[PDB]
Amino acid sequence: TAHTEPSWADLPFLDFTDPNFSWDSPEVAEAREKSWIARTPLALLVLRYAEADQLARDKRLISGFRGLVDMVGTPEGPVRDFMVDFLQSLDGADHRRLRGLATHPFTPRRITAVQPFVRSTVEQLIDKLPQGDFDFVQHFAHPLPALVMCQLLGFPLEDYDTVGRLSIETNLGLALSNDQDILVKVEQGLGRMFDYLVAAIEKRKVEPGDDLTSDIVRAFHDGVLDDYELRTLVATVLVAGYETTNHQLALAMYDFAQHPDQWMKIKENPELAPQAVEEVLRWSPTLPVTATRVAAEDFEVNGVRIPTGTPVFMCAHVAHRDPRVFADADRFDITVKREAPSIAFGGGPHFCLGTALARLELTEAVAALATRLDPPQIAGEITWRHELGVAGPDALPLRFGAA
Ligand code: HEM
Repeated sequence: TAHTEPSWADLPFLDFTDPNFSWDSPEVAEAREKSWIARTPLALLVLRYAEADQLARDKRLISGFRGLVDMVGTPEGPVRDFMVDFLQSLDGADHRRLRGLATHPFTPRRITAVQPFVRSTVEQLIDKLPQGDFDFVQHFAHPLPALVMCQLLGFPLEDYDTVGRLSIETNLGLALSNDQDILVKVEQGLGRMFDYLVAAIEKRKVEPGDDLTSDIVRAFHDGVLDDYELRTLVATVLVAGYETTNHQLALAMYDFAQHPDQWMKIKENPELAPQAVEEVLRWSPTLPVTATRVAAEDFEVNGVRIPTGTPVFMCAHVAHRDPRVFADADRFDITVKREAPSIAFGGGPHFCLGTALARLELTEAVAALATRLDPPQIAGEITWRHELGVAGPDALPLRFGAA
């Protein structure tokens, strides 16, 4: 009988954990043309838009995070605890219960309500921008999502830098490991983050506000979740809301620095902003791989059998360059009215909780920056994030206008 899965015989191979690998290489394009799904050593990789969108919702595929933790063999400890218990690792009743307590402030209706704050914050950040060369992350891409999360979670607004610094230094992008050197840094960062969070939580336990930390504390007083679930959930929302938005904002500037004519088009027509943001999400999603799933049962799709326990990764970046769906897919173009959205936010039960908030922050940022400033220009060497997950500039030296 068969030595390998018969339906896997023709699947193109890709190794995204290879120093020379690029999502935009011709070999990746060839793979997507040959097959809707590629084989990697440890996981199947979905490359075409239709299947990536559909399978992220497929109930036969649950969260693969716990599978990955066992795959990398993280030892028993605080880092493993967080990685196996946090929202993205859960499914069924536990997931819907915990996600449910964090949903309210992120619903489209409630995002409308925070819009005035976002616009005012963007305006203020632009008012005090430096006038020569400067780090865009330091002066805009970091402050904006840090302040927004502080506002939503009930943290003092002057704590925005500390909160941002705390999120970065958890090094959660490096947590999928069994190396002790890395795991020391991750644990130390998580501990310091929990120090701030527990202090905020204990304060809301006695004097609650209308913020999300206060909301979750009330659920804790109603016995819906325990103390550990409480702090883990707050930590989850904070980290997931900060780094992604930060890097995506920095990628937006990078995209327009490479294509400044399109910046002038938004200045000419501010109405282009939402479409422009969606193009940034299509062209350069901060999470090239969005949904990390695992087969919960044996099933078949397009004649390819996916047995129980198969890790399945949704490759948003490659799916965004699918010419079956997007016209002139490998060209950055904000002017094209597109039928299909980006799938930068994944899908299914785990679909990004702050999707509407993310689009708001990006749209408000882009619209105001383009209306008030000249096109961005790269002003020095960029420091890129070299990790699995969040991608984009950690530091972006630039100037708005040649003079
Ligand atoms: C401040 C705004 C944001 C907030 C509050 C937020 C929050 C969250 C949370 C709590 C989760 C876990 C959901 C779950 O497991 O049930 C999540 C997942 C996710 N987020 Fe975000 N996020 C934000 C911005 C972004 C941005 C800018 C991107 C990239 C474009 C992004 C991409 C994703 C993806 C791809 C997932 C996984 C979805 C899946 O597995 O199907 N998020 N987010």
